[PDB]
Amino acid sequence: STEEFGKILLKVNQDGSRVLLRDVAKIELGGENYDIIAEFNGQPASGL
Amino acid sequence: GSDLGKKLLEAARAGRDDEVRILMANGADVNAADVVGWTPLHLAAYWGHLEIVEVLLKNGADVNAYDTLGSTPLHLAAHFGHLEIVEVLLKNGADVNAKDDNGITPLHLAANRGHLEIVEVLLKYGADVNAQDKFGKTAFDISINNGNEDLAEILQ
Repeated sequence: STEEFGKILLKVNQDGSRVLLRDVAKIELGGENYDIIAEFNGQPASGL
Repeated sequence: GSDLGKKLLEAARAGRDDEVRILMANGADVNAADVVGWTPLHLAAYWGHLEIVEVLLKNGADVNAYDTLGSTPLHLAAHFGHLEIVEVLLKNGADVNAKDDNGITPLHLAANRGHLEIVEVLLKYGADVNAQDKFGKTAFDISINNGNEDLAEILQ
């Protein structure tokens, strides 16, 4: 889940604070690639 | 060990209520433990089998049994989200502030898997919210790290 990726402990600072992955990036399910976008009769599609 | 206590461990896990009923009719062992210390209440508490939970407790099952590393059926229930079992168990005297061998508490486990109701119930029955685990984390700490703000609020 995105929730677990976000709590990835990148580094623990000198004061004890915790820099988590969610503190330095946005974490979402999303396309392996973002190149291909299909429409069937105008409306959002996918397919084979 | 007994023929029946193993049959009861099996039926408890599987949720075969009438098997459990017949087994309880025959004095099968409510204290039978499997290879790792789990009693059938454990099995029920983990696998989410409310009926059997009650039946077992009604038949002298120990609600505060603990496994090879300290887990109490409350631990299991709080952790896997079985609100009703939590309530029953605590009604029947389940130590809400039980610590396993990591110093983990049903609050911790519940905080962690984020079972807000189960948190509040446990808090209702007096879950020490300033309890710390092996590493000093309080259910709040689990809550801020998991990013759960409602939980964070409930634990104030």
